[PDB]
Amino acid sequence: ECSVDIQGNDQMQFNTNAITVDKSCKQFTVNLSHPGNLPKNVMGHNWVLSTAADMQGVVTDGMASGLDKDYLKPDDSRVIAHTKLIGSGEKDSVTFDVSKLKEGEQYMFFCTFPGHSALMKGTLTLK
Ligand SMILES: [Ca+2]
Ligand SMILES: [Co+2]
Repeated sequence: ECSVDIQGNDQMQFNTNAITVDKSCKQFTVNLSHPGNLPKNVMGHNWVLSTAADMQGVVTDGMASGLDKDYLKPDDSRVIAHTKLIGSGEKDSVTFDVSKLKEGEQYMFFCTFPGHSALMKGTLTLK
């Protein structure tokens, strides 16, 4: 009911590569967890949503901000929603308003930990 459970592992994989948000949802939650034994400074994962157009600027601004800032640009207005950066055994959650989304506009989800975005991305669609 308006949520999705997603795992990021030690092989730089999310266990899903497309998310559908029911247009009847007013709020959507992602619950992210890290299986596998690698710590945050080495295999850090987050979930960040932007438009497809904005993803490259977010990833590259995020790398420039460092582990200090969970590899995101503070108050990045291109970020529709994001979790915390997590390592092995931690979990994190974000809810967001579906009013921030529109049908047929392209959203991506991705990890901004350095170089992770090449494998760790997928589509987010308002059905
Ligand atoms: Ca949270
Ligand atoms: Co990652």
